[PDB]
Amino acid sequence: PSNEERKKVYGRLFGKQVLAHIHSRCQRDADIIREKALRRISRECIDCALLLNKMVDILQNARLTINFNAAKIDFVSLLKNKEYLNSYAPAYNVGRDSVETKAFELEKLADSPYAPYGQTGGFSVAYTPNSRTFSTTSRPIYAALDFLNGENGGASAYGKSFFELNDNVKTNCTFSPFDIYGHRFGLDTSKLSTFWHMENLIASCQNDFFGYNCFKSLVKMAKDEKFLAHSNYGKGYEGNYIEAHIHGDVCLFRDIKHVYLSLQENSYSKSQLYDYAKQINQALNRDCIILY
Amino acid sequence: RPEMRILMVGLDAAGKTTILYKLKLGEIVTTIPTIGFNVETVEYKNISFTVWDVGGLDKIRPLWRHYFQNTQGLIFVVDSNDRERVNEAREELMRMLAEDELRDAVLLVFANKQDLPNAMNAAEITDKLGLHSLRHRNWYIQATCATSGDGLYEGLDWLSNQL
Ligand SMILES: Nc1nc2c(ncn2[C@@H]2O[C@H](COP(=O)(O)OP(=O)(O)O)[C@@H](O)[C@H]2O)c(=O)[nH]1
Ligand SMILES: [Mg+2]
Repeated sequence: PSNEERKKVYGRLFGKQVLAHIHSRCQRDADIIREKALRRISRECIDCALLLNKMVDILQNARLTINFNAAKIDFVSLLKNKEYLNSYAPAYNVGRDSVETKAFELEKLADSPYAPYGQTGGFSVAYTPNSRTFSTTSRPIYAALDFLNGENGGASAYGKSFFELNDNVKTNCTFSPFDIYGHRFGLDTSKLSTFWHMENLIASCQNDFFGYNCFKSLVKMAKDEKFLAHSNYGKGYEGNYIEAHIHGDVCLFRDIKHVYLSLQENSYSKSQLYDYAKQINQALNRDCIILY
Repeated sequence: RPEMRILMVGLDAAGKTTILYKLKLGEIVTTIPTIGFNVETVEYKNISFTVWDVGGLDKIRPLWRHYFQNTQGLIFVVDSNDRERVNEAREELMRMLAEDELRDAVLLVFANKQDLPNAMNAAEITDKLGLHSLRHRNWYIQATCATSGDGLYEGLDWLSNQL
């Protein structure tokens, strides 16, 4: 095997150990998490267990989205890369490494045989990691759990276009009610959950008294009440969306259900966009590219 | 290169992840709980196998049906030393083979952990899984040891011929 390939694989194994660590934390605290969630459910509203299961099923069956801006980046060059890459593949990356280290408790993995491939070893003067073995594949790809089916995806701040990933990808994700780079998350590892512990999310999501309210939106959607999402849902940072962290690679179009391309916010013309959608969709024999 | 899509399923602790990363790296990786899944491409005999190591589709069967239509090969891994759970593996294999969207996929059974002293051979596993009672299914069973690598590339040979 190629040495760079071994580097990528070791990175992915480290990421899977991160996911296993968060999942272990959630398995340890299942009872207190369920009791806090039921506490919130009985506080807001009935049969709470059934409502909690409805909310869990809604969060689990929600679509996973990755927003991009087709007017600032060439979506054709994005799709031809055959893979979506995180920010490590740049003075922003140092704060991302600190935020990820404190949020995912990466120091608890220092004894792993894959820690050399998931540790940057600090950044040099050029904002480049000192470690020659650190791999991009060890850090997650950032997405959103778009449980209200946002008009422009789950995190429209990053662009009007967005991938909708295959649902199985959600099983390799951690979830946070606030973006871990923001103030409201507070570098609190106890606010992270896995695909099998959405209850923690229900116990941790925001219930703000003005603007978009995540908790009330999830409760109303659980009761099968038809409503339009708040106009700030997914538009900002902080608590406007449920942040997801995909631990593993995202391959195009292997892991892609749909690509919602914005017609207005795009560097290509209408004719060219329709031609690309027809070409790609006919080549894949699927309705993957959707213009809107 | 030609690609073959493979879903590797089976009970937990059967040895799926060890098989995947023994084929991919040539090493025996540390036991990492498969909370969701792994997926790796293995280049063998001019074929690019895309292998999904699914931790457990027991409670998430709808989440994987999207791939079922294009799943060319199913690899069912069984712990040949786990006599207490071999019939559980039989029921799981029946549930997998009852999926209409997998009706055209070929079946490769890995009777894993043959290095253990009390492991049943490929024939006994063939009987306890009920493979001979199958109809309209192209199947094959291969005794393997994920630690050493014996049997793995033979199963990859059979899957290669079924392409
Ligand atoms: N003796 C023996 N042990 C094995 C073999 N393959 C896997 N194991 C062990 O079985 C345990 C679980 O393996 P794992 O890959 O996690 O199975 P999985 O849950 O199906 O992915 C690990 O401790 C492995 O070392 C084998 O061929 N022989
Ligand atoms: Mg496994």
